[PDB]
This record gives sequence, structure tokens and C-alpha cells, in this order.
Amino acid sequence: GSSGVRLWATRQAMLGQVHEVPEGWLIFVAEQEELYVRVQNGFRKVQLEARTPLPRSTIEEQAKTFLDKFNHEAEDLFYQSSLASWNYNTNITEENVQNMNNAGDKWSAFLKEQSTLAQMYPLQEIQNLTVKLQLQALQQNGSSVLSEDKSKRLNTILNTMSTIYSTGKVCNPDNPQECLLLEPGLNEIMANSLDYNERLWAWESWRSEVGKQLRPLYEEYVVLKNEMARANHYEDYGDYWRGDYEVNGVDGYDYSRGQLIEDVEHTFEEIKPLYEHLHAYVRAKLMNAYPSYISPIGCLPAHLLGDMWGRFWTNLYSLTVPFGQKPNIDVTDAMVDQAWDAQRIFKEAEKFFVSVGLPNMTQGFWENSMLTDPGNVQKAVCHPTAWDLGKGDFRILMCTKVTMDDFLTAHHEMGHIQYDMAYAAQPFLLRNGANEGFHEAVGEIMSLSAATPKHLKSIGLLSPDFQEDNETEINFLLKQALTIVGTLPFTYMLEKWRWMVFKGEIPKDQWMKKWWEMKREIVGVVEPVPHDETYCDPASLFHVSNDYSFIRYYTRTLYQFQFQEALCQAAKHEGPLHKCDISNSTEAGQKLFNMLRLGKSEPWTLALENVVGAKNMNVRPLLNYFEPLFTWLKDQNKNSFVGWSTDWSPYA
Amino acid sequence: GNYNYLYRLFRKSNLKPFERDISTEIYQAGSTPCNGVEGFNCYFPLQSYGFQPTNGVGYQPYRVVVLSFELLHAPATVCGPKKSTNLVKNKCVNFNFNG
Repeated sequence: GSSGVRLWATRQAMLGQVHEVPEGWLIFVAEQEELYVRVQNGFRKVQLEARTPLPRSTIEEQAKTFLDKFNHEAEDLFYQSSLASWNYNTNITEENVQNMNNAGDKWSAFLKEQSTLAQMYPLQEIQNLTVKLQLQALQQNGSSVLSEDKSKRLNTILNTMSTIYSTGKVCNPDNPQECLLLEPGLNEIMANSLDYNERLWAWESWRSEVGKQLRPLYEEYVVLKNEMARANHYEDYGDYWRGDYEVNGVDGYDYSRGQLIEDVEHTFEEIKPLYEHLHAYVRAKLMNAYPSYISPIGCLPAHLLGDMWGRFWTNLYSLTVPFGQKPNIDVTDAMVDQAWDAQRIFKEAEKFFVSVGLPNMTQGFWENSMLTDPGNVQKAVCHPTAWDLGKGDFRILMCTKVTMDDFLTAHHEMGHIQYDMAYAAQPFLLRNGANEGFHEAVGEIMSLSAATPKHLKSIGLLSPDFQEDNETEINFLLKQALTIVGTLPFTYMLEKWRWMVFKGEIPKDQWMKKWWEMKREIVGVVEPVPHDETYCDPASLFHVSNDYSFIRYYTRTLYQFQFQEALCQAAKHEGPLHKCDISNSTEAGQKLFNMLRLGKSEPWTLALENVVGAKNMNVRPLLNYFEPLFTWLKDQNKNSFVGWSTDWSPYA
Repeated sequence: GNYNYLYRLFRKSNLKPFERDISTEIYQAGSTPCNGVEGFNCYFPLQSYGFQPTNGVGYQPYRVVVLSFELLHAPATVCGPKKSTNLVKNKCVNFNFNG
């Protein structure tokens, strides 16, 4: 049968009424706070533990209520800052500048108030993974952990380094009044002009007037960040940046900050045979252009890698082309013939996104964002940016033209937007990518998919009569290797160098003695002229001098290769990975959106495991993508020396 | 942004059917009384909703009307009468003229 639970006022009433209480009927005493079970000819007291007072809101619940209230206020405040940011970037005016000051101060003050209001909430007793992740992402004091003077000094130094890099100007000895900046002056000169002396001077002059100036600033920046990290229970500032990839609280998915370093080391070792052959071929081709400036046995000059830091070897493609008479993959004729426009490019990207199974895109983007150049009466930023303004607002700000590149950037910005629309369901704190290499990877794979000849043929960009030969595939593989695989050692060595310089393993009087020697050995990049310790060459880059973790580029490339291979596997495509296309593949879009919606609500390991199939960052897709390149690279370097000599330098 | 429209973000408890809550008593998540002002763990029951054309479809403004067709002891009125049934003359028919 079935029985209920009885309750009376006094124990005397319980005794007088327990006679008619059937067996199995629980008796609860409000006066005595006791529990009894009606047994045969009696009632047995049920043991009860210590009194537990009613919590109006547990400490976990108090954090939940605070986080919800903060997120609700953050959505409006961030949207106001985002729209003010949009207005400034559409038109740069004095009124536009001042509302950055107001929005920035208001957002920072609100963030500081909530972070202080969140710091008392303990993360140990909260078992809610989403709530704990929100609190730790909100409790990051950062520079505020130190004193006011120390925090202000660090911010002022950081602004100084950014200002020096941005306004770094070099004047030629022939005309001291004539001076040029790094961009677009030094970058274009060292990417197109083939003069060794001009490139060498610009490389040396910039690293002199920037390195010498930044050397005390970067050194004080390093120590201030290191001491801030110590105050934040971090071994160094590199450990602070690796904390984004750090995962805790999830069984089977925990990731430590040291695991990221060892995976980067392991992946670089895997790419080392492929990069060595790529470097050897690029080295060999430079003798074909300049036989009396570089030696095949030695390394390659930093300024002769197509840029100053050796970031991109794409500028060396004209100097390293295997078959210059073979035309590259370019469909610019289709643009002019059919009068293609930027709005049409985005419309085709949306249509392609519909084809791959992903849903449509909001019309508020079209009515609030510009694609072409917005006339000339106003100044607008033409840099490719995708905007997540919050509360459903998604925009893109760039002077998009009608070039294959722009068609890829449009796809890239759509890929950024798709991520922004995807984790939008997650709370404001969790309404972002799991790490800094996910949002860029989605845009990159979208650009890679949009650049495939099959996708162009499907939408008519590529002529149906176009043929696919070995030379075109080899040149495309080399071009991708220079652009992406070429920058992998650059990201690998720069982030590594920043790691032990923050760890304090590099003595001050030997800084450049390590970087320039390590550059020659691990990567085989050699400085054209010697630099003493007064130089600050590693900090001459934008990201390092602007408080940016450079491990994003290596992680995003590792993710983008894994995503592309996983999409190809889900799209049952037949053919080489470089020719693989995800067009008309609903499996690819659905699989991609499975991790896209997660954002940072789940650990990045779970997001990665969702598509490729594992939490590791193995470069197997990279080897498979460039296996025909690797065999061709081995064929080209079958007689050419492979590797690099640490001893050799251009000045020696 | 449109900020003249508010939504009840916080309330003491659940709402009963067909109930309009206009009270603006300060929500007290914590134990410290608000006493008419916002302090520690004290938030306004109504949050200022911002309406923008730039917002997404799920967040776009949507004018929504709910209708409750309640039948009671009074005669039922709100409907569209069939009427139609175009009148036919010189033919034996089963007419019905408003009863």
C-alpha cells in the first residue's frame, strides 16, 4: 500500500493519536524536530543530522545572482562602448575620440567594480563549472593586483612602447630630412624592392632607433609584468597568458599551462623536417637571384625573408617561384567581366554558408555595416574587422574591394561573425571563444575553403575550362607554406623567446646574444648585421610591444589545420587536402557549429575534441596538407643542402 | 537605443496567470535591506531594455498581443458570425433569421 507523513503540535497529541496511525505512516514532530516511522506496535525514531538553516541564497547562488546581474548590465554597457567604437571607426572626429574615453573609462570602472564584487566569492565551494568559469574570467584583476603607482607605471610604459613602435621613423643618411615609417614605408620596401643595401639599412635603422629606445622600456615592462604575475600567483607573465588555455574542474579535459608549451615544442619538431626543406628551397632560390650575398650552407638573413622579422615569406614567392611562367590561381577576370562587388561577395559568402548547412545571417549587418569605401568625406578604417557588439548586434568594418583576398577576408569575417552568433546563447562572460586561437581559425578555414578552385567553379568564379596541373598545385602549396607554414617557426620562436625572458632565464647582458644565436640554430634565421645588448630586436614587433600573447598564431594555425581536415573528413571529399572543398556539405557546417555554439562555456579541449576528434594539437593535417609539397620539397632539396649553419652570418 | 521600455528582471516570486506586476520594490538578493536605495545585493526589479534595429532577430523588438477567450455565464459574443448563406427565393428552404 501507500502511506503519507503525519504532523501534529505536541508529543502528547502524538501519543494520543498514534493508536490509529497505520504502519508505514511517518510521524514528524514540529516541536521536537524529530522523525518517527510507524512500526508494528511502536514508532522508531528516524535519526536526523544537525539542523541546517534555510539559505535564502547559497554562496554558489549568490555568485549566480551577481553574475546574472553583472551580465545584464554588461550587455548594455558593452553595446554602448561597441557602438561608440563603430562610430569612431566609421568616422574619426574629435567627438568620436572623446566618447572612447567615456566608454573606456565607464567599461573599465564597471569591470573593476564587478571584479572586486566577485573576488570575495570563493571558487572552491562552487561546483557549477559554468559559474566557476564565469567568476574566474571576471575576477582577473590583471594590472590592478599591484599598487596604484606600479599599475600606472606599467600602463604608461605599455603606451610608450606602442607609441614608439607606431611612430618609429627612420631617416636615410643621404637625406636626413627624408624619413619613413615601418608601415607602409619599410614593409613595402622590404617586400618588393630587391636591393640588399636598402633592405639591410632599413632593417638595421629601425631596430636601432626602436630597439635602443625600447630596450629600457621593454626591460621595465618585462619586470613589471613578471612582478604582477607573481602577485597573481603566476610564475611569469607568459604563464599569465597561458592561463587562457588553462582548463580546470572538468575530468578528462583538464589542461595545464605547461601542456601548451610541450605541445608547441612537439608540433614544431614534427613540422621541422617540412620547414627545413621549405627553408632549404627558399634558401636555394635566393642564390638563384642573389648568388653572391647568401651561402646555401648558412642561414637566411632576417631582412631577406620578405620582411624584417621573417614573419611572412609570401613576399619571397617571386624570388622563390618554381615556375614563373605558370599563372597563379587568380580569378580577377571574373570580377571585372561580371561586375562583382563587395556586397555581392558577402552575399555569395552567405549563400555558401547556407549551402554548407549553416543558417542565414541577420539583415541588421547589411543595414548597419559598410563593405565598400564609404566615400571620402570621412575617414574609415579599412582593416578587416568583424564586430560582436552584443545583444544580437553583429557588424564588419573594412573597406572591402572585389579581390580574391577580399573574398577570403569576407569569408574570414563571416567566420568570425558565425562564432559571434554561435556563442551568443552563452552568458556574457562565456560569450567568447574558448581561447584566442579559435575565432581566427574559423575565419581562416572559411578563407581556405573559399579559396579552393572547386568552390570558385561551383559559384562561377573559376572558369569551367580551367585545368588543374601539377605546377599550379605545387606553386599553391609553396605559397601556402610561405604564408602559413613559414610563419609557424616565427610564432614558435618569438613566443618561446618571450616565455623564458619573462621566466628570467635570459640575463640582461646577453639578451640579444641568445635570441640572435637561437634564431640561427632552431629556425636558421640570421641577423644581417650584429646587434649588441642595447638593441631590443624581439620587442620590435607589434604584438610583443602592445601586450599581446603571440602564441595565438601558432594555436590558431594548429586549430585551423585540424578544423579543415575534420571538415574534409565529414564532407567525404575525394582528392588532395589543398584541393578539398566543403561546398554543399551539411555535415561540415553542422559539425563546425557544434563547437561554435559552445564558445568558452566548455573547455577548449572539449571544443577541439568536437570536430577533429581529440584535445591534442597534432599537425597531422599540416603534413597531409603539404605531403605533395614535402615530396616535392625533398625532390628540390635532394641535392641542395638541408638545414642551416648557426655559425654563418651575412656580416661574417 | 530605445530605453523607455522596461522588463521585470527581478521579482519576489512567480507570477499568477493574467497578472500585471507594476510594483517597483527594490529586489533584495542579499540580507541587507535596500531601504529604497540600491546598495550591496540590491538591484532594481525592472531592467532598462534597449531596443535597437542593429540587434539580432532573437533580440529584435516584437509587438506581441496575447488574447484570452474566456467563456462565462454571459452569452458568447466575440466571434465572426457565419452569415453568408446568400438568401435564395422561390425555393423551399430551411431558413434561420437571427433565431
